[PDB]
Amino acid sequence: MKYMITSKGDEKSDLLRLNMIAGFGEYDMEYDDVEPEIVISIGGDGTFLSAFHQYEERLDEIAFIGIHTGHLGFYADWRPAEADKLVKLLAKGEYQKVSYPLLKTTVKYEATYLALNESTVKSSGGPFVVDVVINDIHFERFRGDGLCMSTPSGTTAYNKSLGGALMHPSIEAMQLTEMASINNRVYRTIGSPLVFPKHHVVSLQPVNDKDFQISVDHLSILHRDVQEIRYEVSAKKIHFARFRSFPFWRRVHDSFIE
Amino acid sequence: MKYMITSKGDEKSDLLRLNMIAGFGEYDMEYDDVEPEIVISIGGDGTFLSAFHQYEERLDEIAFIGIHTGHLGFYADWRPAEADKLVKLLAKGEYQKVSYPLLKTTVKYEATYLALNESTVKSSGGPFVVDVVINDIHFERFRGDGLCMSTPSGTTAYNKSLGGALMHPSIEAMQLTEMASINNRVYRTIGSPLVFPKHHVVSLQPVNDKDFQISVDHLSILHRDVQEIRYEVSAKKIHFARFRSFPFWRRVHDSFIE
Amino acid sequence: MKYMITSKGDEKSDLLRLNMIAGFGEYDMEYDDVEPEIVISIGGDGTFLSAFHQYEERLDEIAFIGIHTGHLGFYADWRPAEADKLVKLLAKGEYQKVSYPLLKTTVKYEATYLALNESTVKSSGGPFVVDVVINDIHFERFRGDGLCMSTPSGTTAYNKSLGGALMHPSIEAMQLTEMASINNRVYRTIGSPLVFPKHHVVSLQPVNDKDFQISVDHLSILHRDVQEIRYEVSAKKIHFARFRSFPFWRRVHDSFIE
Amino acid sequence: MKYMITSKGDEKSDLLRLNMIAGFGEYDMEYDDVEPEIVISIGGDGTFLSAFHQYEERLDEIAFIGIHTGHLGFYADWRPAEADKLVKLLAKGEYQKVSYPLLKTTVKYEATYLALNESTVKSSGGPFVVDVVINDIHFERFRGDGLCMSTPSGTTAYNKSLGGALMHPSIEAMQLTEMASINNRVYRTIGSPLVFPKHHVVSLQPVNDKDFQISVDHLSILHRDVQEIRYEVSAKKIHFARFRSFPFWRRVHDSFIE
Ligand SMILES: Nc1ncnc2c1ncn2[C@@H]1O[C@H](COP(=O)(O)OP(=O)(O)OC[C@H]2O[C@@H](n3cnc4c(N)ncnc43)[C@H](OP(=O)(O)O)[C@@H]2O)[C@@H](O)[C@H]1O
Ligand SMILES: Nc1ncnc2c1ncn2[C@@H]1O[C@H](COP(=O)(O)OP(=O)(O)OC[C@H]2O[C@@H](n3cnc4c(N)ncnc43)[C@H](OP(=O)(O)O)[C@@H]2O)[C@@H](O)[C@H]1O
Ligand SMILES: Nc1ncnc2c1ncn2[C@@H]1O[C@H](COP(=O)(O)OP(=O)(O)OC[C@H]2O[C@@H](n3cnc4c(N)ncnc43)[C@H](OP(=O)(O)O)[C@@H]2O)[C@@H](O)[C@H]1O
Ligand SMILES: Nc1ncnc2c1ncn2[C@@H]1O[C@H](COP(=O)(O)OP(=O)(O)OC[C@H]2O[C@@H](n3cnc4c(N)ncnc43)[C@H](OP(=O)(O)O)[C@@H]2O)[C@@H](O)[C@H]1O
Repeated sequence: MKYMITSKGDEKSDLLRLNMIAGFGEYDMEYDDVEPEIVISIGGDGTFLSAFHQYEERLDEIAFIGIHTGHLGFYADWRPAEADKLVKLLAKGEYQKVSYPLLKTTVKYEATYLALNESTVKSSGGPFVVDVVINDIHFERFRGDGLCMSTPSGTTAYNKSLGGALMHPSIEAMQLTEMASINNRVYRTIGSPLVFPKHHVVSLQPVNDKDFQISVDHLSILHRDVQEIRYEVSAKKIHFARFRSFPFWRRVHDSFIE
Repeated sequence: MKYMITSKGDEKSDLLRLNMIAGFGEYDMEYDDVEPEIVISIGGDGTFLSAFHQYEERLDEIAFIGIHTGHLGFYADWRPAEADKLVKLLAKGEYQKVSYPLLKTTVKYEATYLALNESTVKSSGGPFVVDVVINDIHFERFRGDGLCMSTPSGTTAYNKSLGGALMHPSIEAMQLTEMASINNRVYRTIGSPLVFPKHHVVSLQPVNDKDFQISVDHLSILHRDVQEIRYEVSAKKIHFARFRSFPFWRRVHDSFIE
Repeated sequence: MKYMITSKGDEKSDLLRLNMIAGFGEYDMEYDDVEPEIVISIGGDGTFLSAFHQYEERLDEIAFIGIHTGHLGFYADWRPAEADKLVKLLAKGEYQKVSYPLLKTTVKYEATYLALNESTVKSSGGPFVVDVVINDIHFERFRGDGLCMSTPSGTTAYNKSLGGALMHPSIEAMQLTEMASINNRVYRTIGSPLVFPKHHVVSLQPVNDKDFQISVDHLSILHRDVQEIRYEVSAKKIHFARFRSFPFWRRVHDSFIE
Repeated sequence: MKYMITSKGDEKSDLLRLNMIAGFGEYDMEYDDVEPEIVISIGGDGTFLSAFHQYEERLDEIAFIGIHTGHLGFYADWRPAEADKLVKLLAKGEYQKVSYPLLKTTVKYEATYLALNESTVKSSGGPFVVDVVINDIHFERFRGDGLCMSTPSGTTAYNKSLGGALMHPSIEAMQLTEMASINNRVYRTIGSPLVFPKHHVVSLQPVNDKDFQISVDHLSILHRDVQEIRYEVSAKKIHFARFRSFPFWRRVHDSFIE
């Protein structure tokens, strides 16, 4: 089966990658980083996010696996000492596939992006003001530092820091949180995070300034002459290769509690 | 078609009820408060909640409708001046049905309850400490004032006041928020709200004291010698009779923004 | 010098107390629990709080010291292994005095209380609604679970759990936090915590129900037929005996960070 | 008495300024924008902030007054219809002076600034990580979007949006709030806002990147090769000219409640 391996690029990670490739050399298994079916990321969640965006045009044909060389990750959930056990189990399709929802962002002047964690919007100068339209209905005028739209698996990331809820990734949804909203007798936002199902469209529209810094996972690009930013749960999903039970809520406990 | 009407019990509401009954007297329509198919609540969301619990044994055979005699409600979403237009449209099944998820609570010493808004748990004295187990996995030890588990439509209620997200009620889920958790170098909770899908079981277990004040919507009962409190998305749903489009997010805007 | 010693009442604490008394038997030092000048508390912050209220009529004539037999305390800030070094240093007034502000609560039907941590107010049934008057000016109508008024040293306690700021205890102030306020288009509270200087009077007045559960540190009493609850920074202070530098912010770091 | 008048620069404000100057032409009163003793700002709080920074080298010799041509301000607290009554009362020192605390920021590579609202710190790229040192003691390592240090009168501004407490400006203090901190099992911040008295020094030190975007009220400057950012309550104060009672908490109510 075709496979490739990305590495964080420090010694630990590069050496681990070379050993797994040697381990794969003993099986009906070929290294192909153009059309892989398995993509292994070694490092952290940032390495994993890059792996994802490296191959976002072939999401339906790939199963992703992560190894965390440092502390435990949400995406990278094998340890390095289990690398040889992983090579073996992958050798004979010894695994089921789990799919997580993704977020589609569309920027109109159309540019389109997929996010596995989130996409955010901030001003370029400059005060940030946007009208927030849900399924064509004007919901609120937001004045503040910015807004964040998170996938379910992204809810443990930036979303969490903004006061958002943690959502189980089997729920096909997206979640909008505020960054430092101005609320006074005249200016009013909802305050609360908002959780949208598939097929709901959240559209952001400028009020005066039309330049925004827009982020999609790690990527951050200043966009000029924007007319609309549109968010929706993507039709596409990320597929993970799973060899044992490691439940989301256990992943959350391990990362945040002890 | 069989129908009944509950009233807040002030003059406005009682008089409105008598007029709708007179209006229904002109159609193939009989008043039955033992086996209604339509249940009309006149007053506020508290009146509507009572209507719901009055007939919780026949949820699958009833369509609920609410009229708000005061300010706009989340459940009661006709105005009184539209009462006559409502009587007419109800006369000939001129309507589609919308269903909202509900919350099952089980108290073991089994007593079982349905909630349309939420169920909460607090101590009776007395410091509140509980172990929180998700799908048999020990997730956290909670020390604080209490916990709240909200349905999607309940997310605009007590959940909102506790920092929770607002969830679209087409999402079959429940949401757990904290009330004043103690967090220090030794005591640790997740902090964030948590959103669970159907079939996930959140169980609360005592640590020392086993007496808790437990609430289910308006009802609040001191329970003694508790071994477990179990939360899950119910298999049962509340059905609403709908005569026009009034989207959830518009309902939220109207109630919280302007 | 006259002194007494309170104990948590477990073996560790009782034995430690007996040894310090034996150690004090070797100096110009007599045990008097009616008119002490030094009050030593052995246990936790709860033991220390009790020590304080045991002698609240002689606050101006007492220096308090705490020993924490378990984890580190905010009030109890010697370890047990340093008990003998403490007995020695106390023997010859080898110490400076530090004073912390306190909170005066007045309940009118007058009953008056001092708090070292905080005083809170909740309803007895029953929905909680109160008008909040600051220096005779009507500030807001609060609807929610309750309110908490914290001293500076109390800001690390319940205040912290409610979202309040941590205040350095050299600031003569009190801080009011909300518990789960209802905020909708009709009902409005400030949301933010509020920090008042000496001589500001915060008065809470009932709207309909006049029975409230009122707490002052550990004490919690249901009060009936209340007309007013009045908060102000007390004219009286708690005095601590200090033998070495242990800064507040270091105390906060040690307890909350690592 | 020497005086000058700044204007927002729209027609309402410019015309109001010309009329007050004409009104002042009838008294022992001369217009001097180099060495004024009275500085009148017409517009909003942004206009007032600019007035302040325009004359920050002569704070001890100036009394500031604000007129709000739009909605009510925290600094600008006369209405335009009362402009003629204001000209008259100013004519014969018919007024007492009120002083508010200010914030000193020092940036070391020394550049120094005064803030009436706040100073904030964010990264230039780029992840923001800083060590936070209080009175030479290492308190925490902050990872997140940034930090905000607010004066008492600034607590109704950006501080409020970040979850901070509102402080009465007679309290000589500063208040530090977090912007979106990362908190997981490894990374730890205090979370809570922190309120410091005069003479406490909060120092921020870089960990890796040494370029930061630093804001002081409206001014925002990218600073390069920073070694330290130091915050403390300034020795200097802003003086307001006061003609009638308009208490802070009433100002807060009027702006945030109704
Ligand atoms: N202010 C703030 N607070 C919290 N999170 C932020 C903030 N700013 C950015 N981020 C997050 O950082 C990532 C950028 O990715 P990256 O390239 O790694 O850059 P970074 O700035 O390095 O990411 C920040 C941290 O977030 C961790 N991370 C990434 N994804 C998750 C999920 N899904 N749950 C929990 N923790 C996660 C990541 O783990 P890792 O250490 O890589 O194993 C880092 O520890 C972005 O998608 C945001 O979600
Ligand atoms: N501290 C606090 N904060 C917020 N909400 C609380 C709090 N304590 C209780 N409650 C809520 O109050 C209800 C009890 O119902 P009730 O008999 O009406 O008693 P109440 O104490 O009267 O209810 C409190 C308010 O909550 C409103 N309410 C009820 N349901 C909702 C939903 N789904 N969204 C938004 N607002 C709602 C209700 O509307 P209404 O005025 O009836 O049209 C009241 O204005 C309970 O289910 C909780 O969700
Ligand atoms: N829901 C909730 N959250 C946070 N704190 C609460 C809550 N409910 C009550 N409390 C606090 O608990 C105390 C009651 O005192 P007690 O008799 O000990 O009862 P408890 O319920 O045991 O107190 C709760 C905890 O608060 C600790 N505590 C007490 N004072 C402080 C200060 N000043 N800073 C930090 N931590 C503190 C105390 O330390 P300790 O363990 O005694 O050394 C306990 O760990 C009360 O004054 C409140 O401030
Ligand atoms: N994200 C976010 N949330 C809240 N406040 C922010 C935010 N970003 C910047 N700001 C504040 O905006 C100011 C910048 O001043 P400005 O030139 O006016 O620019 P702006 O971006 O226009 O200021 C934002 C708003 O803050 C108001 N403001 C200014 N000072 C105060 C105080 N002390 N209390 C309450 N409200 C206040 C001001 O009133 P005004 O309308 O001028 O009468 C504006 O309505 C800065 O000092 C921050 O405190």
